[PDB]
Amino acid sequence: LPRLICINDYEQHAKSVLPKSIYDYYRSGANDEETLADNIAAFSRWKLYPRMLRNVAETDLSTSVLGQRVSMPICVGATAMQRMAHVDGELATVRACQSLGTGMMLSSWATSSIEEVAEAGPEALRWLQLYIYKDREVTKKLVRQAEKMGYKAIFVTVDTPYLGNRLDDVRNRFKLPPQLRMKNFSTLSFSDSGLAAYVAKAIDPSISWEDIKWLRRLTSLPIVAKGILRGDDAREAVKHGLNGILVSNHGARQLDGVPATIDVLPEIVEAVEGKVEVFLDGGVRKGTDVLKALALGAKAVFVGRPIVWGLAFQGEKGVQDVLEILKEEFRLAMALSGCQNVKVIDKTLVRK
Amino acid sequence: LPRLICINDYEQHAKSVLPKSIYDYYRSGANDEETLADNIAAFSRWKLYPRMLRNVAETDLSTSVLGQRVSMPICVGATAMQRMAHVDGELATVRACQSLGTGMMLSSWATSSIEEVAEAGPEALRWLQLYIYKDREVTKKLVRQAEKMGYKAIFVTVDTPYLGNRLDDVRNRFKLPPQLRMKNFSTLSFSDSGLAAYVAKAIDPSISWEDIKWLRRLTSLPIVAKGILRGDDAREAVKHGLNGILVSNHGARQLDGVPATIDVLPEIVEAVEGKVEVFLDGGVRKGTDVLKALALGAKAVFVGRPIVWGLAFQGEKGVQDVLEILKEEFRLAMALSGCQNVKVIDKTLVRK
Amino acid sequence: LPRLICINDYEQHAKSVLPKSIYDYYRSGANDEETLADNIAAFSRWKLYPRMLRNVAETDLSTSVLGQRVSMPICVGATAMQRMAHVDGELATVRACQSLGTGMMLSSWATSSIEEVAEAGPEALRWLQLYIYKDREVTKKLVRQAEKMGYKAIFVTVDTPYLGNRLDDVRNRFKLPPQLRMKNFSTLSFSDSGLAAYVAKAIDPSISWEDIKWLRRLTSLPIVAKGILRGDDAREAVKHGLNGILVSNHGARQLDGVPATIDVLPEIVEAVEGKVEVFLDGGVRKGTDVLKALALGAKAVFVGRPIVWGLAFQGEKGVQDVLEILKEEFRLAMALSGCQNVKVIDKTLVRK
Amino acid sequence: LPRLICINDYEQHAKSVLPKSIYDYYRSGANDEETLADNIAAFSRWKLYPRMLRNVAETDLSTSVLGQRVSMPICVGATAMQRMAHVDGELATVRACQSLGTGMMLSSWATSSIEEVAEAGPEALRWLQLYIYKDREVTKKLVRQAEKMGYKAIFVTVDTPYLGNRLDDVRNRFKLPPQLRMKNFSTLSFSDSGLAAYVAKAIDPSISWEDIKWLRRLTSLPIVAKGILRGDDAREAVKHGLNGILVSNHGARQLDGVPATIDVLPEIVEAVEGKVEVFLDGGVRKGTDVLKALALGAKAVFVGRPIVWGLAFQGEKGVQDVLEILKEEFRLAMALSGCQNVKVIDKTLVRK
Ligand SMILES: Cc1cc2nc3c(=O)[nH]c(=O)nc-3n(C[C@H](O)[C@H](O)[C@H](O)COP(=O)(O)O)c2cc1C
Ligand SMILES: Cc1cc2nc3c(=O)[nH]c(=O)nc-3n(C[C@H](O)[C@H](O)[C@H](O)COP(=O)(O)O)c2cc1C
Ligand SMILES: Cc1cc2nc3c(=O)[nH]c(=O)nc-3n(C[C@H](O)[C@H](O)[C@H](O)COP(=O)(O)O)c2cc1C
Ligand SMILES: Cc1cc2nc3c(=O)[nH]c(=O)nc-3n(C[C@H](O)[C@H](O)[C@H](O)COP(=O)(O)O)c2cc1C
Ligand SMILES: CNC(=O)c1n[nH]c2ccc(Br)cc12
Ligand SMILES: CNC(=O)c1n[nH]c2ccc(Br)cc12
Ligand SMILES: CNC(=O)c1n[nH]c2ccc(Br)cc12
Ligand SMILES: CNC(=O)c1n[nH]c2ccc(Br)cc12
Repeated sequence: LPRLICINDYEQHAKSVLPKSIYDYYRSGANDEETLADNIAAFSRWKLYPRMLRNVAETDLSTSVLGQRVSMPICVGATAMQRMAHVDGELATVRACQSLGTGMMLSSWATSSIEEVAEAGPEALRWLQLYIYKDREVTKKLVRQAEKMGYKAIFVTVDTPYLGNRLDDVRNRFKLPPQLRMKNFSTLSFSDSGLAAYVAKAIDPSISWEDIKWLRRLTSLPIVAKGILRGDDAREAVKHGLNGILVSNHGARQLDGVPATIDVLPEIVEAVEGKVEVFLDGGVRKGTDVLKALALGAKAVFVGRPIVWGLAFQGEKGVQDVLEILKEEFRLAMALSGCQNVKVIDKTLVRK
Repeated sequence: LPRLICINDYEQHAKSVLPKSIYDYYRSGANDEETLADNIAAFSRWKLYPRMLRNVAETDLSTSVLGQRVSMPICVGATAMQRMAHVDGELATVRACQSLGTGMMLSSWATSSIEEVAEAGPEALRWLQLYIYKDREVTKKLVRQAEKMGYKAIFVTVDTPYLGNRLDDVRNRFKLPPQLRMKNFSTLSFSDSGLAAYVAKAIDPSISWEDIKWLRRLTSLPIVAKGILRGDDAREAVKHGLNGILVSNHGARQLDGVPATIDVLPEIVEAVEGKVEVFLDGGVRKGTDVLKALALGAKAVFVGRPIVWGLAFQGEKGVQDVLEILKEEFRLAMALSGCQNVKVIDKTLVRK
Repeated sequence: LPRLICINDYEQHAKSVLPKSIYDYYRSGANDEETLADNIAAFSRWKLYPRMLRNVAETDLSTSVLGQRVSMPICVGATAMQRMAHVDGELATVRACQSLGTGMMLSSWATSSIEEVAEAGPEALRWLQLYIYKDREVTKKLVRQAEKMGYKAIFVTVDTPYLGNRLDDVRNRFKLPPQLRMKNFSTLSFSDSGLAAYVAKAIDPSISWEDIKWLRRLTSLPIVAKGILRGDDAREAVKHGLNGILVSNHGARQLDGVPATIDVLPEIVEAVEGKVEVFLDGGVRKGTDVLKALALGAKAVFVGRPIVWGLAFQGEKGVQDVLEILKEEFRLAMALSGCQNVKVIDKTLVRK
Repeated sequence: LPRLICINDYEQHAKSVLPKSIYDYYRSGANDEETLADNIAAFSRWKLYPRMLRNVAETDLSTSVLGQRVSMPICVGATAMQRMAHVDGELATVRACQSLGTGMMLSSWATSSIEEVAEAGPEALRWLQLYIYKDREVTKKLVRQAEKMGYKAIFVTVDTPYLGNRLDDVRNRFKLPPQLRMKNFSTLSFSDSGLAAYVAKAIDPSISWEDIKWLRRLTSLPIVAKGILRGDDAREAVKHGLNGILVSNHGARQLDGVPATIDVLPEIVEAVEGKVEVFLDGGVRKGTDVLKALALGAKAVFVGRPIVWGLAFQGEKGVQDVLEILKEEFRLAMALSGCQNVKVIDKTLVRK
């Protein structure tokens, strides 16, 4: 009988139940997976310096993301094609987010439509993750749908001019199961790695800061740059009028040998000088990871793979369980470190 | 036939004879057990710079803890529920301490009573480890019993507003064997982890420095703060009139990802400026560990798990054997490093 | 059915098909193979700081080596006796280089003649790797043949006064398969390790900077010093009128315990002050390795073992496949790091 | 058929042929064997920066130890009870040393007599390793015998007031095979670890610098302090008129957790300011180890365990083979690093 009490248990259970090609697609990093290992190892190098005797009977995990209240600084990151993991895919995910009172970043290519997800999760805090397609009419349609269907921000992914080289996907000749489809667009629906070639056909490798200007003019919605790893690029994003930075290495699935996100976070927080919120994804598996990211000045963190593992175990209930595990680990890490609320999580809590 | 000649052998023997759930309870750290590994690895990073030709024919291991003479700077730390390991539990432990001429820190929740332990070990140096219960009358009763029964200090544990998340205990659904009871208090006797929920019900998560003031007013007994890991908290403990700091991460069982105790010891010794004795626990398994802790300015060290392993092997005789092993390793480490007595163990003996 | 999608797969396939003594000869480093491991591990320590939104739709990999255009900054290094790996040996290699539009460094002892290789690869960019033989007439003949047959530079190997001690070759009592011969010279044709004793008989251990002066006077061809690991030696090579430095530890096959080539590259680039091109070999297995070497100021890199593994798999087609794998990994690493061409690969892309 | 081409092969062969208790006695370090691992690992951290084109056709390995010429800076260290490894024990060893033209340090407790060893090796360079026995008449007799029988120095061991705690020896209840005896003295002949208790009975733990003064007055022979790990002690040895320092941690068999000898060597070389020769033992297994020790300012190195492994394989011939392996590795390391002789091995050859 499954007894899954931490994120790692969910991954182990997912490996046991998913087809190998699908588990490999979800698990993989790029090339030799150096950054994949480092996203996790880096968190272990940051040590915690807990304060005692601070009164933690009433721990308040609540915060805000881009002015929208959330129950905890732990939000769902964009993961493509969620119906591969569970028949309810993105609808299971958004229902879990609504229950938890946190936000869902929806992949511009999901196996579910912008409208279907807003319908399933009307009261959920919802954001759209955008790629800049070679087809700018496709791209504008996605932004307009997001605006009309009550999405609260655009996360524009800037680290994927081309897909990374995930060796298992190349070996398995990965493609979507037959009955599934990217449901916001034939060849654009994703009817070697089939995904790499799909991207080579649909995603624009020419995107530049000029296209960020276009997007900033297209929508008044808050825009976050997702995939920044350098302070100079972070400063450029602020200069282009963007409203946030998601420090991300794409789950270590793009360029291998980039630093862990927790290691580059302080340089990015320093570079933006408090002008915009900074977020982190990559390697978040435990409450202490959330605490270290907030101590180093992230407003909130996003989780990618853990959500897929929850779906694989039991759809909406499995996503809810994963998010509740992270919530309760984060509560306990705050309490044991002497933090009553997120506003008193300070830089002195951590040292590398 | 058991031939146990070092602490690690006692652990291996304990694993072979204890029920898995009990061995797991004793062995575990919190979450991924990063700090548990580091408590041991950290000692190996501190290298010894021995002096030669100093005349070590007459090595004197004796010292004092809070003005009470002990035979060696190696004392028994508080470990709950010792009758799980051996039918004689805390009584076996205190008899061994009396034989060795060292001190026993008694867990405020032992499977034996403050009076039963003072009766078994009348000539033993004995201290009480205190939790601040939500029930302050319970808490005062424990302090008064400790005073009446000849205990020489209070170690107030400050790092446990809630219990840490020990995964094995959650998986094993840990609880005390049926015939046992915390014998100083029904639900307060400890009739997921049952221990985590017990603490959530009995231990006060609201404790603050104000409660330390209350305790300092309640008793004239020496009070040591157990669980401090930051210099600022150590300085606060001194300002509250406390008489010692036990640098402890609770055997790595509370917040995971805190530093090893041997690594934070020098910051704490520096912070208290010689106003109070500083002690260390966490990872002590060898005579050289004791030597490194004293070289970095600890007065004495406490051992937790090694004592449980001694009880598991042969009750009082097994505790005595464990303490004699540590005594003789510590004698040999002093002799080979050129130290005739504890007063000449200096900071130049170690370098990280 | 072989499905070889990265350099490591080619090595694994080579181990499966080559006689053990031949695979061991190709794989080995010197002594305990510390530098062999480090040539690879060192690349992983250099982290990439990619720029986003730079427009990488049109990536241009082309560069030049000593004024000769190449398709990519990835060239074939000298590896002796290539007919052990495949019946077509050096002819397979040069044909693959001609197809790719990159250069081949031909081993002065190949199982194929300077003329045979120029005949097979007339349009290929070709250089000769030279040892200074005790027989200077032999040595001059090789240089003159290289000049007459359209070779564009001399790489003089300076780190092999004697052969390194490769333990497997000593254990296997290594020697060339019977039908093969070093085809540019009986005992000089290579008719414990037979190779070590061959070198002890043919290669001059007395070579000094005076012999570099002799070589500089012998030919007007560009000369590169191969095997430099110190800045002072690099500065000496420039003072002797040489035209390049190949930072090399001989694939970790000579002196064990020297640093990784990627770690010494920056000291050498600094020492030559832009007077000559600096190249690197040792441990190049991935596109990101090429990118890190160019970010640290190498003009191009050479690959040794990967080429042998390509030959072992399928001769010319296997060499072509290996070079195309490296080309495409390097294209993707440039694109994901925001580099449109090799001239914009800058030092800020990397940090150790 | 044994094919032993490096020191490690000799150890592997010794494990295969010796009784477990004897192999364990020879192999062991103290306690958890942290320093034992580090004596070897430390050498790997020191990297070599070889010079090229220096003319190494004529490599001269010769040097001098305390004014006596040797063939190579590689000498035999004192290892007790050599007849356990081979019936010819110390006589096999001294004959091998005479053949090689290097020196033998004879253990004051050997299974062979000071006279027997001088008889077997009349032309060998021979030194006596001395313990200060509680019996000073025993101690004086050994020194006088050494003087009369043509020994050229006294190595006084200063790191063994008591024997280290070698766990395997305690578990195996180690003692000499029955027919053997320490042949320079009943209980003094060595008729838990029997060795630890023997030392507790024969070796004086009270030895101080005052006893060094006594020894300096007893003999005009050169005296080297063996077991120094601190610069202050090295400076004290010079002030007492001693003529050398052997940087040694006793093969990591005494105090565990001391640094590797190669790591403390530079501090000791700096402390003695060129007043006396500094030597190293501990972890020497390869020619590159010898080169790194001389680059950091040791005059010569001693080998302990490798000599025992040679005896175990084939007595005198096995010792000769081990010493010839080290000689030839050291020749090759000098040649590949550009060193014609030991006088040009400089500090720029190494960097940690
Ligand atoms: C299966 C999978 C699919 C992903 N799909 C997308 C995507 O559609 N859009 C996107 O911007 N990022 C995508 N990412 C990256 C994630 O948004 C996120 O940056 C990453 O998963 C965070 O690291 P973690 O998995 O360690 O939590 C995907 C990641 C995974 C593992
Ligand atoms: C089984 C077990 C029970 C413990 N019970 C208590 C307790 O009742 N009170 C307390 O303050 N600390 C308790 N601790 C923590 C110990 O006092 C001590 O800080 C820790 O064991 C020291 O580390 P060591 O086990 O590595 O020697 C316990 C530790 C263990 C392993
Ligand atoms: C099998 C083999 C043969 C080699 N033969 C030569 C040679 O003839 N001349 C030479 O200068 N270097 C020779 N080398 C060294 C290579 O030119 C080159 O420096 C090294 O292979 C680069 O490292 P890599 O194998 O990690 O790519 C050889 C290396 C190998 C593995
Ligand atoms: C089996 C054995 C016996 C030893 N006996 C002695 C001894 O009699 N006197 C002494 O001063 N050192 C003794 N030593 C220490 C050695 O002289 C030397 O310091 C050590 O072996 C050097 O390290 P290595 O074994 O790594 O080469 C002994 C070491 C070993 C391994
Ligand atoms: C890591 N990323 C993916 O696997 C991914 N990222 N963006 C995508 C768009 C479509 C598809 Br299908 C997959 C992805
Ligand atoms: C690590 N700690 C424990 O396991 C512990 N610490 N304090 C306690 C009080 C009661 C019980 Br039961 C167990 C404990
Ligand atoms: C690593 N190097 C070799 O294995 C090598 N290097 N130069 C050579 C010349 C002839 C032969 Br055969 C082999 C080699
Ligand atoms: C490591 N050392 C030994 O094992 C050793 N060192 N000194 C000795 C004297 C007698 C005997 Br037996 C053994 C030893």
